[PDB]
Amino acid sequence: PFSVKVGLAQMLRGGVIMDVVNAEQARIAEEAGACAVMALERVPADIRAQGGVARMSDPQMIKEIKQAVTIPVMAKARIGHFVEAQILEAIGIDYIDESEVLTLADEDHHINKHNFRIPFVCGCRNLGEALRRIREGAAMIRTKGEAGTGNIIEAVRHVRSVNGDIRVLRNMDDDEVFTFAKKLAAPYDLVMQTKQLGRLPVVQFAAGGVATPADAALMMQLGCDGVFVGSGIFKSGDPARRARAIVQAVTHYSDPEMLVEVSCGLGEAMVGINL
Amino acid sequence: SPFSVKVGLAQMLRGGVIMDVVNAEQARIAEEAGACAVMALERVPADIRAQGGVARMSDPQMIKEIKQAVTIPVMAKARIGHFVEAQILEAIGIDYIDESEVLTLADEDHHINKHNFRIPFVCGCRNLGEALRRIREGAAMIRTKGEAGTGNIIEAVRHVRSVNGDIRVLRNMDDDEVFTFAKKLAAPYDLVMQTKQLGRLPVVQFAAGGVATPADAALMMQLGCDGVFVGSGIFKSGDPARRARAIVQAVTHYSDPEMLVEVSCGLGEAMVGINLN
Amino acid sequence: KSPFSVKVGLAQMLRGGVIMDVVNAEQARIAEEAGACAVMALERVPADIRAQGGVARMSDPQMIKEIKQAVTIPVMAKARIGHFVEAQILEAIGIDYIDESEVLTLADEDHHINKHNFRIPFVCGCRNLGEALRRIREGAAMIRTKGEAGTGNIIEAVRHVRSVNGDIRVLRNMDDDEVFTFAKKLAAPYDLVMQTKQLGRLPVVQFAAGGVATPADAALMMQLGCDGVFVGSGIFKSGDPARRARAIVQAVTHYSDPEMLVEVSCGLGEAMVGINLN
Amino acid sequence: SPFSVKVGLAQMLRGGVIMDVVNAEQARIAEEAGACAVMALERVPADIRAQGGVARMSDPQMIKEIKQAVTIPVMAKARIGHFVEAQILEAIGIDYIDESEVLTLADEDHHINKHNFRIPFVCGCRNLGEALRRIREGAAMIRTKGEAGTGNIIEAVRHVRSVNGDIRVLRNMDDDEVFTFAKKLAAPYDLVMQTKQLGRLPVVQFAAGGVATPADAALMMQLGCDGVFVGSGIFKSGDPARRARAIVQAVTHYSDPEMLVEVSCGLGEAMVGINL
Amino acid sequence: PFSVKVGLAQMLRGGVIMDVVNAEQARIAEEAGACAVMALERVPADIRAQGGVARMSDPQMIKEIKQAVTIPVMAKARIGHFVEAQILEAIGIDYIDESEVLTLADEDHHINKHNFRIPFVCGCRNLGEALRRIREGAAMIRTKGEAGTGNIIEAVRHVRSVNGDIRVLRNMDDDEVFTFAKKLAAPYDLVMQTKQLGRLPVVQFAAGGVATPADAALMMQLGCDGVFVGSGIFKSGDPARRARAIVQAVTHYSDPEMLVEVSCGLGEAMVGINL
Repeated sequence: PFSVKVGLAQMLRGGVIMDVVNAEQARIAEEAGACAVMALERVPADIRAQGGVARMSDPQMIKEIKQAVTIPVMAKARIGHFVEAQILEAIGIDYIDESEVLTLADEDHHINKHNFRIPFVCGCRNLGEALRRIREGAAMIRTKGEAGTGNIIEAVRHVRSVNGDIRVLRNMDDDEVFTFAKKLAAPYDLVMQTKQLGRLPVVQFAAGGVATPADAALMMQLGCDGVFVGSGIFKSGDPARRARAIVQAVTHYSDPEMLVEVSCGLGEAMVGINL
Repeated sequence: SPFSVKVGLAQMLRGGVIMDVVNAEQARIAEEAGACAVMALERVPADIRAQGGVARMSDPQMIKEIKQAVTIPVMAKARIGHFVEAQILEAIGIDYIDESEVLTLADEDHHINKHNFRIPFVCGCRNLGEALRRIREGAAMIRTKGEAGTGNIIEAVRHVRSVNGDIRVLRNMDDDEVFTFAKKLAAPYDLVMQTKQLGRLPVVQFAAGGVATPADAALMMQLGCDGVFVGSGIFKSGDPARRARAIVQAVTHYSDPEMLVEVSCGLGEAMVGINLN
Repeated sequence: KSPFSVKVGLAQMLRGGVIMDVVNAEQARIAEEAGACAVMALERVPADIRAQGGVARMSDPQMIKEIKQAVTIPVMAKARIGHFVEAQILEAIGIDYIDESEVLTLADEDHHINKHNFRIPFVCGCRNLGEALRRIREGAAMIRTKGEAGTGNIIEAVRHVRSVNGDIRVLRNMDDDEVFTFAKKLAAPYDLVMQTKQLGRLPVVQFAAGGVATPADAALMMQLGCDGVFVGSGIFKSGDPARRARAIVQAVTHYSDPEMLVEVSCGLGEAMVGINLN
Repeated sequence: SPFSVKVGLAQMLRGGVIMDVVNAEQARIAEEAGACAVMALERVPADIRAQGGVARMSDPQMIKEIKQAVTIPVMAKARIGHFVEAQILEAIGIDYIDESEVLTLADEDHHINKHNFRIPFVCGCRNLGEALRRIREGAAMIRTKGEAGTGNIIEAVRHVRSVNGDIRVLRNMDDDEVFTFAKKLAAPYDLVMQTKQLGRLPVVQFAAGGVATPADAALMMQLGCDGVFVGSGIFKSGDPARRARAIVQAVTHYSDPEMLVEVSCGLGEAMVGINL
Repeated sequence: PFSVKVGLAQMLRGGVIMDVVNAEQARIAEEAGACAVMALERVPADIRAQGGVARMSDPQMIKEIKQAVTIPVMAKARIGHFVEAQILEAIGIDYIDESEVLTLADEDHHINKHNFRIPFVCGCRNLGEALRRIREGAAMIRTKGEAGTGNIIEAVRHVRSVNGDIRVLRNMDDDEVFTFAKKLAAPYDLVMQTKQLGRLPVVQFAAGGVATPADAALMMQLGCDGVFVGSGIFKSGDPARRARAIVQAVTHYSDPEMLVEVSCGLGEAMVGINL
C-alpha cells in the first residue's frame, strides 16, 4: 500500500540526504551523519556547468555505493523514464528520486510511481505540483530551489509557497476548496486530506542551493522535515567537515550557539552563481 | 454513501423529458404530455434572454402551486452559488434542485456545496472537466448545456459531442497519461478514473439547450444522452401540448424514423428562436 | 455496382436541369409546369431566411408530403448540416434526395451527416474542390457549388465555380508525384483527388447555386461547365415567378444559343432586386 | 498486392535493432552484436549535427562494401525527395531505402513516390498524420523520430506517445467524426479508417532519435514500438561493440528488469550528447 | 532575329555547361564532355566564401579560355552591366550569361539583350521571371537554386515551380490567362506562346547546387534540357572524374544501372553548406 511507503519516509525526518557520485563520497556522507545517500552521475553544479544529457547512473556504480554504506541508498532517474526506475528497483536500492536535475525524458508525464514497490521522491515548486506528484505515487516531496548555484533564494521562495498555501488551505471556507483544487490543478481528495491534516501528507525536504549550516537550519525553521544537499558539500573546500556541520545544523536548527560552533572556521564554501 | 443514493434515484429519469414550467397550468400540460418531471422557474429561458433583468428562484408560493398540481417529480431552479435559495427550495419539499446558469449567477467563483443537502441536484456543464467538478461538489445529475433560449441546437450538439468524445478518449487512454489528463481538465483524478472505468459519466447525463423539435430531441438521444430538458421549445411554440407530447414520444422512440415522422407531422409553428451567428 | 455508384447515377439523371426551391404545393406546381427537373422543399426561400432571421430547420413532414403529392418530378428537401435525425425523417417520408444545406441553421459545426448511412442520395454544397471532395467522401452523390444565398448576386457563384473547375484543371497535367502534397493542401482524400484527375471532372454531378436571378445568370453557370443550376430566391422573389422559371429552364437547356437567350429574357418582368453586400 | 508484400517484408524486422553504419567495420560490429539490419549512411547523425555540410546518399562503393560485409539486410539513406538517389540505391541491390530527414532535404514540398520502386522504404514521422501521409506515398515502415544526434530521448518519447495516443483516440471514436479527424490530420481517410480497424499503425513502427542506453531502447518497446534505430548512441560511445549488444538484448528482453540490469551494468561511457 | 538565337541554344540540349576560372579548368571541362564552358572570375562557392565585388573576368583570361577549347565559350556579366556585355561580345565568345552570381550592377533593370548579336543566358526562380528575361532578349534560361552551397533544394523548388506553372497554364481556361499574366507580371503574348507551345519558349537548364551525378540526373528527370555546374566539380576532390560522371549522368539520366556505374568510387564531393 501507498501508506507503507509514506510511513517509511517518516524515518528520514530530521536528516540530511547527500548527493554522491562515487563510493568515496558515499563513505564521507555516512561518516558525517547523513540519513541517506543519493547516487547520481554528477553533482548538479557539474551538470549545470558542463551540459550534456544527464541520465541514471551506471548500475555498477550504484552497486558500489550500495555496498560501501549501511544507511539507505537512493538514486536518481530522469523524469518519465520508467525503465530507468525499473532498473534502479531491480538493483535493490531503497528510494528512487525522479529528478528534474537529470535531463527530462518525458515532458508531459511523470512515472506512474504506484507501479513500483519502493518509495519515490519527486520535486515540486508549489503545492499543486506536490499534490500531483503525490497522487502519481511520490512518497516524499523535495521542495526545490535552484540546482547547482549555491543560492538559497528559490528554495526559500518555494518552501514559503508550499507551506503558505497549506496554512491558507487549513482555514479556508470548505465551500471554497473545490475552486481552490481547480486553481491548483490538484486532486480535490488530496487537497482536502492536506487541509484536514494541516501539513503535507508526505515528508517534505528542502533542496536547492543549501551551501552553509545557516542555509540548512533556515530550511528547518521554515518548517521542512529535512534537507537535500546536492553540490554545497562536494563543491566546497572541505567536504567532510562541511557535511558534518550541515548534519549538526539540521539536528540543532533552533540553537544559535550550536550554529556558531559548527560554522566557525569551516573553509571555502561553494562559490556558486548569482543568476 | 448518501451521495450514491441520490445518484441512484436520478436513474429513474432515463428515457425522459424534463420540462421547464412557470405556473401550474404549464405543469399540468407537462405531466399530461408524459414528461418525467417538471422544472419550476420564474420565466422560460427565451423570456429571460429577451427581457433581461435579474432572474432568481421562483417565489415559494408558485413552487407549492406547481408541486400540488402534479404527481411526477418537481424540480426547481436556484442561482449558481445561492445556497440559501437552495435551502429554501429543499425546505419546501421538492424533489431536485437545478443550480442553473439560466438564472443570474450569484457567485462567480464558487458553486453550491451540494453535498451539504439532502435532496439531489442537477448542474449544467459544457465539457467533461466542468461535469466532473460539478459532480465532485455533489451534483447527482448533469445537464450538458448548449445555448439557452434560442431554439438553436448547435451548441448542445457541440457540448454533447465534447463530453462524450472526451469520455471515449479517456476510456482507451494509457493509464500513465491519466494524471496529466486530469490536470488538463482541472478535474479530480479519482472521478476521472471512475469515468474511465465506467466508460460513461458517473451520473445521469441529459442534454439541454435549444431543443425545439422532435428531431432535435431524438438527435440528443442518438448522440448518447440519457434524456433531454426542454426550456423554451414547448411553451414558446404554437401548440405547447401537442409539441410536448411529440418530444416525449421522440425521446421514447429515438431510433425509429417512422415514429419520428408520425409525431413530427403537422405539429404547428415551432419556436422561431434566434440565430446568434 | 456499388450502392454509392448507384446513387451517383441517379443524380446524373438531373443533368441539364433546374432545381427550384419551393415552400408550399403551389410553388411546386409552378416549378413542375415551368420544366424544373426537381423541386426542393424548404421552410422559406433563402432571401427570406436572410431578411427575417430565426432558426431555419427541416420543413414539417406534412408540408413535404403535400409537395410530394402535388408533383411527379423528383422531390428533394433540406436538412440542417449535421442533423442526421432530420435526414432520417426525410428519408422515412419517401422523398428522392436530401440536401444537407448551409442555408438552414447549422446544427453541427464540426461534422456533417454520415451520408453513406442512408439509402437515398444527398446533395451537399461546397465553395472549393477540397470541400467538394470531403462531402463526397462522406457520401454526397451530388455537389452544389454555392455562391451567396438570398442576394440575387452571382459574383460568389462565379468565384466558387471558377475555383472548383480551376483546381480540377490544375489536376489534369499535374506531375503524379506532386498529387500527394496537393491532396494534403486541399485536406481532401487522396483517392478522390486521383479519381478527379483521372476523370478530368468532379466524380459526381456539379450544379451551381447562389444568386441566379436572370436567364443570363443561369446560362453563364452552364457555360462555365456546371451540369445544372439551383434557383432558390430568384424565381419566387421576382415579379412573375411562372414566366421567369420557364425562362431560366429554357436558358439552361439552350445555354449556348444567344438568340434563344434573347427571346426568353425579353419582357420578363421585375427580377429579384436583391442586395449588393459590397 | 505489391505494397502488402513490402509491408510483410518489414514486419520480419519486429523485435530488432537497426544500427547506422558508415563503413564495413561498423557493419560487422552491428551484425555480431545481433542487429536485425544495418543502415548505410555517410556520417552518423551526431557528426552531421556537429560538422554541418550537405549530407547526401553514401557513395555506391561504400554501400557495396557494407553489403558484402554482412548477411543481415542492408538499408541505406536517401535525401527526402531525391528519387534519383533512391533509383541508384535500388540498383545497387540493397534491401531497404530510408528516405531520411537526417540527410539534407532535397525537395521541401514533396517526398519520393515510393510506390514506383520495387524495394521497401522507411520514412520518418513526428505524428500520426505524417505517418499516414508517408504510408500513402508508399512507405512500408515508419520511423517515429525524436531528436537526431543528441542522445536525448525526450522528443522520441513525445512523438511515440503522440502517434500511439492518436491511434488510441481513433479506436473508440464515433465513426461519423472520423471524416473531420482525417481532415485535421491532413491524412487519407482510408488509411485513417484502416488504423482504426487495426488498432495500430498499418505498417511496422520503430522508434528513433536519442537512443543512448539499454534503458532508452527498452523504454521505446514498452511504449509499444516494434523496434528501434540507433544512429549515434553506439558509435559515439566508449565501447560500441558491448553497448550495441546490450541494446540488442534490451530490445529482446524489454520487460525483464533483471536482464536490463545485467546488460546495463558496467557498460562504459555512453555518448554525452547535447541538451538543447 | 531573336529566333536565330533561340535556335542556336537548342544545340546545347542534353549537355552540361561547366564554370571555369582559367584555361586548365576549361581543358578539363571539354575533355570530360561538357557542351560549353562558362568563363568567370571565381566559382560561386568561392564568391560566397570570400566576398568582394564579383565582376566580368579580364578579357585576357577569357581569350586564354577561348583558344584553349573548341566547344562554345560563354562568359558572365553583372546584371544590368551592358558595357561588360559589349566587351564580351567584342571578344568573340559565343554566349553571355547575365548572372546573379556576380555582383548586381543595376537593381532595377537588366540588359536590353535584343541590342546584341550573340545569345544570352539569364537566370530565373519562377515562370514570371523567366518570361520577363525572355522578353528582354534572353535566348536561354537557367532555372537557379542556391549558388555555391552544393545543396540542390532550391533548384528542385524552382524547377518544379517553373514546370508546374507551365502545366497549369497549358490547361487553363483561355479567359483566365489575362489575369494569370497580370499575376505573373509577365507579357501576355509570351504567356500565351508558352501555353500553346506547352513548354518554355527557350532552352531551360537547371543550376544551383548540382554536386553529384544523382543531382544532375534528377534535374533531367524533372524536365530540364541540361544542367550548369558551377562549384560541384572544381570544389571536389577529383574534378576530372566527377565532371565526366556528371556528363554521363545527363546523357543517361533514366538509366539507374549507368548512374550506379558513374557514381561508384567518385571521391570527395563538394562538402558545401546547409543554409
